[PDB]
Amino acid sequence: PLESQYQVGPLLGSGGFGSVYSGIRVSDNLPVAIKHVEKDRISDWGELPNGTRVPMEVVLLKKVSSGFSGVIRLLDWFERPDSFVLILERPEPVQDLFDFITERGALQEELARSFFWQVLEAVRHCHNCGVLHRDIKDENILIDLNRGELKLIDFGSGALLKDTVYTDFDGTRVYSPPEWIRYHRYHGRSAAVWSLGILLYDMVCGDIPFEHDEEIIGGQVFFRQRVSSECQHLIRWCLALRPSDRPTFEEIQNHPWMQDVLLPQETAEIHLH
Repeated sequence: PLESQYQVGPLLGSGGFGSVYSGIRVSDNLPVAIKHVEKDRISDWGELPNGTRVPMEVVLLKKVSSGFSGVIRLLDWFERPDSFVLILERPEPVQDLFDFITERGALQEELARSFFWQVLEAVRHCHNCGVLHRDIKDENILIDLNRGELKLIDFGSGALLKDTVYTDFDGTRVYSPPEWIRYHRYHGRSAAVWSLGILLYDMVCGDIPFEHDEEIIGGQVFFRQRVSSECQHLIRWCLALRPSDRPTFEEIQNHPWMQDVLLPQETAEIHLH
């Protein structure tokens, strides 16, 4: 059955992704999130090896849900006549990073460093599994407030990773790179890195660096908050206008600002508990 297995609780929210509810698995009381997507709202379709037309997000979530990681895992999914329903892990207690930054303002560099490292690890894991997320942003990251662990959500704008050009983008504009705004073309990794620079800026300044198309393609970064020279240098590198001037994940993680990261548990103790 569909909803004998899961006890549905309140609506967590809704939007372009569909509608997400809090829930419990009856057989063991595991916290779950239950996401409902209308078939008419799905542009990206895939198929499972067994031959079933599933949304691309299910295909992508299956590729990244083996083993432990900083991605929210797909536990199960159901097809209904007009919709699909995804059963996903749910940290408890949990707050999304957008909501967290709105509440606390700019994050201390120590906390931004831990958070940003964990996002890098999660994106690297996705990339190793053949998956490009394509909508990396604060609203798509959940913080397990007790464990200090960050978790990626929402692969509904994602794609299989390839080495050829993407001419489609359906993620968040203000996190979209200047080469997409100008040419409607990007490559996966270098665009991921740009969105990562938007995130890091967001973390340490408390808001995104660019509002309009024109500021994105001018790509000049003004700091409104006191930020360290090393942190400003990493941001500016991630947000280089030419894709080929951007760092690899390795170069980011080997950056001087990224040295001596707190563990998730220490992060929760110092900063979240």
